[PDB]
Amino acid sequence: TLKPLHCACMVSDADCVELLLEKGAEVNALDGYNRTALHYAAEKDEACVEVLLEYGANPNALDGNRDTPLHWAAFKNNAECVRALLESGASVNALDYNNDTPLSWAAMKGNLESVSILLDYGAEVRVINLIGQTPISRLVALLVRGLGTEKEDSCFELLHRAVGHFELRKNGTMPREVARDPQLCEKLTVLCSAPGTLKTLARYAVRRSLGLQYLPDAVKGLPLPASLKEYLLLLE
Amino acid sequence: MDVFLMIRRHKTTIFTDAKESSTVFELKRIVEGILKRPPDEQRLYKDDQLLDDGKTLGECGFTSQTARPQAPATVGLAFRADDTFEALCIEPFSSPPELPDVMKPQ
Amino acid sequence: NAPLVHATLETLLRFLNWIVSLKCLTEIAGVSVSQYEEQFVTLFTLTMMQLKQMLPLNTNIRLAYSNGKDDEQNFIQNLSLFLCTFLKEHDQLIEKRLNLRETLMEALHYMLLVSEVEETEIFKICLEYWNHLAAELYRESPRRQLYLPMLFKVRLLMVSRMAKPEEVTDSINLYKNMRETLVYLTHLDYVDTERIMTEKLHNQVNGTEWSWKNLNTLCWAIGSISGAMHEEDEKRFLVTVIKDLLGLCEQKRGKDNKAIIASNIMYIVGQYPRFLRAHWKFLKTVVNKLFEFMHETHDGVQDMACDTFIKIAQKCRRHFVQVQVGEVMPFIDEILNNINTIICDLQPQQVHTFYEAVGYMIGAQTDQTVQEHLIEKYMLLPNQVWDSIIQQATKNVDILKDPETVKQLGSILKTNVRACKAVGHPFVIQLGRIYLDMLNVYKCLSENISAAIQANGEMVTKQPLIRSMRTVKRETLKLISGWVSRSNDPQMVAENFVPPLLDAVLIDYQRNVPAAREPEVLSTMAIIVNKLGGHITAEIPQIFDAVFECTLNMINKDFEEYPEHRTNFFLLLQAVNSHCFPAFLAIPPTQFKLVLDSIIWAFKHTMRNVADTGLQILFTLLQNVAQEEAAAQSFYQTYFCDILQHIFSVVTDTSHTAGLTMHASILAYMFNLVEEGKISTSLNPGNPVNNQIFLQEYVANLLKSAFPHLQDAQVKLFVTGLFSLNQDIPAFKEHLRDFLVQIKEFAGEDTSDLFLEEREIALRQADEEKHKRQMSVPGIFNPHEIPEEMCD
Amino acid sequence: YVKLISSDGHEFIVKREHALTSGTIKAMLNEVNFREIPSHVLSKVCMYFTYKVRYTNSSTEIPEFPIAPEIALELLMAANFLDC
Ligand SMILES: *[C@@H](CC(=O)OC(C)C)n1cnc(-c2cc(OC)cc(C(F)(F)F)c2)n1
Repeated sequence: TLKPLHCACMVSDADCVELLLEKGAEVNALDGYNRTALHYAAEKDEACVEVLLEYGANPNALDGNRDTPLHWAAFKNNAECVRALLESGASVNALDYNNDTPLSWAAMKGNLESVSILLDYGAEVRVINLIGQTPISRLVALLVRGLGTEKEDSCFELLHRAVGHFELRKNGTMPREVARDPQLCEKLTVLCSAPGTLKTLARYAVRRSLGLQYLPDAVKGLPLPASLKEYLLLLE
Repeated sequence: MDVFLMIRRHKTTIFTDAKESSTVFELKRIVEGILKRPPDEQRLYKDDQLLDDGKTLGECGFTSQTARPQAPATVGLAFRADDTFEALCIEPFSSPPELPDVMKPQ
Repeated sequence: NAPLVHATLETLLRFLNWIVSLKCLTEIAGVSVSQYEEQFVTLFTLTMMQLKQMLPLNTNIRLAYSNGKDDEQNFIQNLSLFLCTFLKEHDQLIEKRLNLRETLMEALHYMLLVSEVEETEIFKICLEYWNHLAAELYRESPRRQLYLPMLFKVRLLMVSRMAKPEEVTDSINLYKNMRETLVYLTHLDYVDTERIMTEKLHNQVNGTEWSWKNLNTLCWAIGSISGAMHEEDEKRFLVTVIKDLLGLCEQKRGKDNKAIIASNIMYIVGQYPRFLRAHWKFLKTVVNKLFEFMHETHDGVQDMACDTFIKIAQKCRRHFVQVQVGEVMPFIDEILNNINTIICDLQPQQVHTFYEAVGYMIGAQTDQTVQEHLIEKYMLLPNQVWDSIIQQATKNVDILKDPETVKQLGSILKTNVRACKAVGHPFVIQLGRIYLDMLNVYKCLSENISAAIQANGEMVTKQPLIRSMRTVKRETLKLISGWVSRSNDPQMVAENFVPPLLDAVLIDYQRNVPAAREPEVLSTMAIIVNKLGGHITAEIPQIFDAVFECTLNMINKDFEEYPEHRTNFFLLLQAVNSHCFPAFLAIPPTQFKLVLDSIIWAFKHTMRNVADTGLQILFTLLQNVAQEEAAAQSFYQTYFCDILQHIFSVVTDTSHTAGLTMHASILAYMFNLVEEGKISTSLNPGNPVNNQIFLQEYVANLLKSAFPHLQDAQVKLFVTGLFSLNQDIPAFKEHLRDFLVQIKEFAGEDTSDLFLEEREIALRQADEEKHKRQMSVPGIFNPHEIPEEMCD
Repeated sequence: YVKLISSDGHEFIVKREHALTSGTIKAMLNEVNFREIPSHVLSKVCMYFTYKVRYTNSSTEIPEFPIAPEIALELLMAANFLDC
């Protein structure tokens, strides 16, 4: 149900895929599962991803459910693969059939490196999928599950700084699973109640205006003090 | 319920609050409190339209939705001098600088 | 000719044991002889070379076997048998021959591919070989360098083909071998196996290979490895697996897909008690999710939820009673608060399971008053329902004839029984709360069933109402027995519970029809006497008067009528003879004679267990009677000769080889007892005579009657040797065995049955050694079977 | 009532408590003068102070602050100078 390129990426051997594409293999040919060799490369190895992209592969190749390779790279937490894809011209706001942008998946799993790399390229934290789970909502659910370590806490900090302001309450009530963790419920209530500092709002507006660019390079062109540049890049 | 305004004249601006049921007279009295110029010497202008003191603010072109704090409804103010009302001289704020190229929409 | 050649080959195969081609080679390696090393090396090389000539490794032999006829299928089967046997016996020979490393590589490559075949025989043989290899390599700590590059495929096959665990016969053995091999292999390399499970789980998430069977086998492989890794690696791996499975649950749609995923996760979390213990918040979330599940409509998910709740409660009892970090009240109090809603929509067995879990949870409350209030709240609903039933009965006794009421009472008492099993002695408060009414309802139900039997007969015992009431009485007796067995206050039990219990039970047991007598009465009396060693000594005579007289006749005639009644009666008699022997003397001598007759019958017929218990009771009785001089002389002069002759009679037949050691023991004891003059009277009441010489002549006469063909001198010397060795049990047994062997040789009969008794014990010790050997390596035994709770 | 002056000539008068939201204003604080803040940025800042006091410790949904892209940079610089 899969062509040799698919198996070569499964074994995650960059050399084999390179020598196979050197003779003119159809890189973008789809297999039985509606996957592309880029999808397999973007789940295992960055070197294979680069080799595959070297031959005009579609970094937006849609799978059976329109899960672009970036989605799988983010979900698997392959930070290097995600960077290689995005730098190569991937759609950092690509939506699958459930409107799950790659940032939504990364936050859902809670990993941090991929979330940071995405936000560096201008991922929109305010994205809402069809069901209605923002990246922050999924990360907060994960934290409530008790699996959240300091890594997940830092990822939540990054998301909260980037989003500018987030309100998890349903009308006047927090989600049930949150309500059963009194200290975390208190923290979320205090975070949500505050309107938010003017500086964070301005930073979010500037980021949105700069969106869809390698933000550090873009902000380097701005005339602000380096402190405010670091602030814009979510270093404070 | 709550209405957030912005009284302006020349280069002077005032931020305040009021209620829809409130009449123009109390807004004039606040103008007094900040500026100390008798009410009979003060006339309020909305977008180049005269306002009556007895007329309620609510029935005027102001509503809670229309006058949210993040976007208050500007109100013109003029000082009566030497037994006559001055022209509605409102000084617009300085124009923002040109948008930098990197931030320009694509 | 060809047929004669084939017949000769078959004859060689038959004779090779004591002195189809692969079969001849298969048994060659079974000699287990260290000599001829170069030969054994040579045979392997030529066989595999010819095999490769007629069957290259590149062939997909799985498909060939699938399509191959019987002739070739047997060829591959015997090939696998030979390779596995020789390697298990001679892999060490080949491996050191680095000059033939390619031979080992080809042999193991053949080994890997044959296991792909799904037929049970070939796969079982391959699994046995792989388990042996895993055990061997783990024994090093050198040798793993030879197979390490190929061990990965072994892990993939093992996880791929994992069998069904008994928590979700041939199946049990297969599962045990699978688990042992898997735990060994992970102990060899943690990183690679963790990576393999993660990759397969991702591929399940990836959309590829989503078949439910693949998910279930992967989850079984993950769960069965519980405890094989260090703590921190377990944290990381289990966190990743939980994340991925939760992601799957959202991704997949359809209750059919949802339900299967739920069972997998509940199984995984059911294992790994350590991780769930360390992460309090995750444990709370898990318990809340299970409580949500119990309202699920699909039966499998609900039952698995209750089972996993049991598993969690057993291994995390303390955490639910202590006040945890970030909490106000202990979680046990919260659970007890919301008990009404959680259990709703659970079947009665599920309710019993849930209450057993809660009881396990309440058993960690060390503080007395806290546990008092926890138990008082815990039994609030069962106790209030019971009180409602009791009040309704008080209004009118007829409410005990309602099938609904009887079923409800049975359910309540089953809940109480499970609660008592979980809690223990502190349960006395609830038992003290419902005890009086419990016995009153016992009496009423017993009277009603007696009336029904009288009006109808013994056939009505099949009616649903009658069997339900018998269930109620069985549950009452089971509850009392469990509590007393778990009790710790002999005086309190002897004072409060015993009198009403005896009043309600004993007379009814005696009076009822034989078909309507519950052996649970005998079990409970045995339990209470066994616990209260002496305090029951006052009431023993009425127990034996009411129970022993009727029960004895009910059992002796037919050996297959009431299997349980006989066992419970023998347990009762053993317990009384062990802990209240002075009671017997107070009993009228007719009852003692009846007891002796029953014991004599016990070891006469050929049932192994009954013979063993009878012999043990007789030996203990002989030991104990020696301490009561007043009746010791009478008992000797009365029964000593009778018992002694019966012991020879059963021994002479040699029908009980297992008990022959006990026979020799009791014979030596009796010979010593008579030898030292403790008898204090002549063995012949009508005339004085040397007791020892009388014994010698009596045993000679008995042996002559048993073996008339024997001569006087042989019997005389045999008894002289046997009587002398009465002071040494091993020598007595050896002399008796030698005499019996000589008798069999004279009769020309086999004596192997005598030796079976020794080798059965030998293999029992071997099995114990194997068991303890497994315990050395963590993870071979699942967490919920090891007796290690760690009080945390 | 606090009195605020922009870099260019513009007098913004806000209620005493509202101006106290800024840490820099409170530390400085009758008349507060600024050498760098342009008039439009200062009007935006006053809007922010009114919004912040109005919606502090709120329970309902919090409307988002409307910032035009062109003034976003200048507004950020002004807020950084202040302590809000
Ligand atoms: C997804 C939804 C679900 O429960 O579906 C069933 C069919 C009602 N799903 C499946 N399993 C879980 C789940 C999640 C957990 O989060 C901590 C814990 C469990 C548990 F059973 F193992 F405790 C299960 N969610």
